[PDB]
Amino acid sequence: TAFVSWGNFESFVSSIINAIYNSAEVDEYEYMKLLVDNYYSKGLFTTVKI
Amino acid sequence: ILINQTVQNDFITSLVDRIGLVVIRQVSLNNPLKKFKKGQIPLGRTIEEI
Amino acid sequence: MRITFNDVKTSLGITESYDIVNAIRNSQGDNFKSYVPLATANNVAEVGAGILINQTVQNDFITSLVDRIGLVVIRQVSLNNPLKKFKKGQIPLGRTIEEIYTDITKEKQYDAEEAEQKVFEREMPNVKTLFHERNRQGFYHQTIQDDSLKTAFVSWGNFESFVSSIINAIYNSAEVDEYEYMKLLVDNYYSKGLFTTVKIDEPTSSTGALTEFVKKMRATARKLTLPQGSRDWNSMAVRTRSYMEDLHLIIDADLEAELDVDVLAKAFNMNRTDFLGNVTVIDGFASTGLEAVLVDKDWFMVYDNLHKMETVRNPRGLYWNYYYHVWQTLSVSRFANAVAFVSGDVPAVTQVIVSPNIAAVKQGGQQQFTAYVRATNAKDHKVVWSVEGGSTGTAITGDGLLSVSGNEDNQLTVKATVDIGTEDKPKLVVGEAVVSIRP
Amino acid sequence: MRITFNDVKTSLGITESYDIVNAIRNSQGDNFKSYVPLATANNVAEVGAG
Amino acid sequence: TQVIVSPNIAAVKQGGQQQFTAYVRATNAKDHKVVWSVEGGSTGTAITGD
Repeated sequence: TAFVSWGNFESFVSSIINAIYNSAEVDEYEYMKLLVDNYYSKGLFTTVKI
Repeated sequence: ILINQTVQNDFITSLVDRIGLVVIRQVSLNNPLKKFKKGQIPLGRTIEEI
Repeated sequence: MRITFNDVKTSLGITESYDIVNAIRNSQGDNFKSYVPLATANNVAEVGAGILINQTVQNDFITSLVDRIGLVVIRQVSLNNPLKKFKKGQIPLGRTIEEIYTDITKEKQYDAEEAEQKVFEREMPNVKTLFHERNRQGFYHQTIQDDSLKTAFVSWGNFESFVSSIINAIYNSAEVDEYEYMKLLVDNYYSKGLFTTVKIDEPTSSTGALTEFVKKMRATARKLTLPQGSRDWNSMAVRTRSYMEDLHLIIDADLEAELDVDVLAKAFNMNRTDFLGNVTVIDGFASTGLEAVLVDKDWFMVYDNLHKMETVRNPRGLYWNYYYHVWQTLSVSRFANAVAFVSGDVPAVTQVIVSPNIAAVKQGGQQQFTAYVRATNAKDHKVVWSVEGGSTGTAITGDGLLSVSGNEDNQLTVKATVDIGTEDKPKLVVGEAVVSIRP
Repeated sequence: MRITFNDVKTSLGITESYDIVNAIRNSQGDNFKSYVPLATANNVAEVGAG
Repeated sequence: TQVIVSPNIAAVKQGGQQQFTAYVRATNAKDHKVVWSVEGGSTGTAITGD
């Protein structure tokens, strides 16, 4: 009842579907960055002073 | 306008102004750190490096 | 786990009238003398109307064996509503329906002198809009255990018959409820006073009450089907015209039986005295005075949005759950003719219609309002005009001219009131309109 | 330019000889018994008039 | 003429509830009102006016 065109309806539901994959990619990137942050926090890097 | 309201036509008060154009915003997000992934592990939980 | 009932008598909810078992034995030359020769009449009268609750009965010969059930019959019915020809198509997308009508204007006298300085004056057309939205959403739920039902049967055919009856009950209920909703539409329309009421209970002069209702319906149909039209048959007080082939008359079974006995029988060439519109017979309306309703084909504005059926299975409880979802919008059009034939004591004035039902004026503008009183009698009733919501300086004259003060910002309501009751017992019929202020 | 209405009663000048909702709710064996099983009867009586 | 209760036979639990419908067979058009009662005898079991 919120739409008038079947094309718009399908586009909206497809966007809803793609939101899941977008969130998954964002979370994976954040996890991979957290890996480096944790490695630095535990002090296992070779530190070079600047 | 965050929340819209019904507006009557200026010439005729009985008629209400309609919605002309509807646009759907689409976005696709990836992660730069995708090339650093290895293969799959169907069975098991532990990886040993020697 | 044992569901059992005790101390249940044959006459559970029976209110006897004259105790025929005593009447037969006390009859001396009465109308019951024919039943005296009967011997087992007492046993027949004890259980001749059936037994609501069963109980095990031992046979007369040996008090150890148990009488058995020797016949099982299952009754099934198919029901469908007759008011399906009044339904429109489907609405796949959207919720609201807009209906726009343009009325006629008023004539002005030719005057070149006044024509000097108002060549570019604006005359707003008299248009009206009506909105209809979806209002019915529902579903029917039924569960089938189809494992505990096997202990109540001894054959593999009665089980399937019972299952089929259970399945068909959902569709029967759906049809019945659709019919009830479509009848409730008419009942609510009559309750709100939006019909045009015609009294058919009065005699012609002294004894011409045999065909008075026939004459009234024929005359009403003829005057609704007029080339020039009229504004006395719709709740919007708008000049409109109907057509004979588009007029549908829903009558009562009592009215049909009265007609085809007191008119169509003792009359030659009954094509000149039969009903005019397309006749549909129902059981009877819920209103006290309603007897028949004559409407236009476009009066009904009912649409359907959803009709679906979905099933689920619970394996832990071992049953099937059935859902039947029905979504519909049920509305009527106020721009179509609508006459209700009544026979009771209706009020003198039905309702008052204000022709401009919506207005938008500025702080220095003026508005003109017109009132139509749907009086059921020949008497004339005066109309009192009032305005509410104004701060100060906003007044409306007795003619219906509303003026707005130059310094205010509020939503005004204009009310036209007709008093039909006597002194110390007022009965007010009010028609109101909404006015907005544009700064 | 922009004219709006804040809130308008659903009746708006409708005078009822009797209240159908109340008649349906408070009834025993009358002609309104058939309307009791209906679920959206109140909504239909409120909106279906137009 | 008579009064008919739609569920003639019922089985309920100690914490359950039951709904009953009454149909009155009236030979005239006059309306009638019906009173509900229970003669189970247990304290705490009660039937409302509906």
